[PDB]
Amino acid sequence: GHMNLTELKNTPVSELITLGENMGLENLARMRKQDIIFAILKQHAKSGEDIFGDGVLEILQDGFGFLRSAAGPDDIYVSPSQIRRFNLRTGDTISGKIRPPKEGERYFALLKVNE
Ligand SMILES: [Cu+2]
Repeated sequence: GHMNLTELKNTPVSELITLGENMGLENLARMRKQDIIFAILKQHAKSGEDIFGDGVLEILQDGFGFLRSAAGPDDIYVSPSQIRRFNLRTGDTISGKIRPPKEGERYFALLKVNE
């Protein structure tokens, strides 16, 4: 539980490269900051550990939502069933356990609200 995507984005890149290289992640030094972060989370998620995220909900016309930073690629996807089961509304500030995209998916996704 100490890795939170919002906190990682606010961490200086030199500390991110150190963490990543310590995890055995090879040459993060050519990557953009956002990509180093993703790389770390994906690798860390393979151990079964919880990882967290947070943002401001916006519900789109199809019924799913994103948690926005209060830039797209790190917006967190929120399914229709989660919005309706937990009564989440546009503009709520949400925190929860997230998961990396699996194959076919493009965005990190909310796993559990309210953690
Ligand atoms: Cu942790």
